[PDB]
Amino acid sequence: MENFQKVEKIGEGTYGVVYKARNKLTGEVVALKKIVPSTAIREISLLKELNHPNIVKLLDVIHTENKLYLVFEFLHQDLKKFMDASALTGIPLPLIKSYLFQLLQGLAFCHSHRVLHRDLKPQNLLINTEGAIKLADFGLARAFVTLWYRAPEILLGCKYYSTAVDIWSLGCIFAEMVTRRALFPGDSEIDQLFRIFRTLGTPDEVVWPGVTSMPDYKPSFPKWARQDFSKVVPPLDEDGRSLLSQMLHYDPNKRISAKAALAHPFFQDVTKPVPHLRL
Ligand SMILES: O=C(Cc1ccc(N2CCCCC2)cc1)Nc1n[nH]c2ccc(N3CCCS3(=O)=O)cc12
Repeated sequence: MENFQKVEKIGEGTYGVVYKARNKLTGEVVALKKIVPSTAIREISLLKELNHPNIVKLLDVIHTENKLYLVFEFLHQDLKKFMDASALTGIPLPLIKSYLFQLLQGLAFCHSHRVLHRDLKPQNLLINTEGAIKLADFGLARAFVTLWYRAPEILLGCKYYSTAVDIWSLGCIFAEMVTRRALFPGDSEIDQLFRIFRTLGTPDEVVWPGVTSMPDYKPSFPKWARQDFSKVVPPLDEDGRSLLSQMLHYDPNKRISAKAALAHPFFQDVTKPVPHLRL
């Protein structure tokens, strides 16, 4: 741990502070997350094995007196900062498609290994000058503030939710890159749920079998009609809107999986363009 030279504070992470640091020994530049229950220890040691080009590599795990340090590979920018930077112009479709395709490959890999992210958002999707995008903070939820990307089943109190929650979050992120505005900017759990309801329609037994039996479901929920989908992400083409609606299906079991999503016609002409970053 004294092998590290804090270069600067990247930002307030979800589990602690994250610093950009230099390994005094190897000289390598990394991201330091200053986060303990032995259960967490075995859980994150398992994440060390979860290696994929679209998953931010966890280089090491350092435990020392209640202090838990996670060393990750460092990327210079996150998707949230990139979106704001191209908010006036907009991220070209080719790049949006490339990014969505890569994240899906990443999710497909994690999910095949029964690992869920559970809290996907623009701030934990990291990019580099090479046109690569990666998932950061994967598996950390299982081990141990925004509700905008939270799947409805979680909001309705489902305690044993599946890999579909990541597909839903990614669907919200996909829509956000296209429109340049968060899809469902909830500022409370009920406001988050109702914003979803107002756009996709209040779910019922017809479209989501068993929904009315969910823990926090209330028969008193207002009944909103589903809105035309062409008003949600204009001017995305039909392939895109088709893929998005399948990523946002209410019923977690009907929601398209990452693997299947990779076969959707929308990615028929997928390429790997590079973004222009001002580091
Ligand atoms: O963030 C970044 C980009 C970045 C780089 C510099 C600043 N700076 C530096 C100081 C000057 C202002 C801009 C702010 C953000 N890179 C990461 N590489 N590896 C990571 C591992 C975890 C995290 N996380 C941080 C919190 C959530 S997380 O996914 O665990 C980030 C990176």
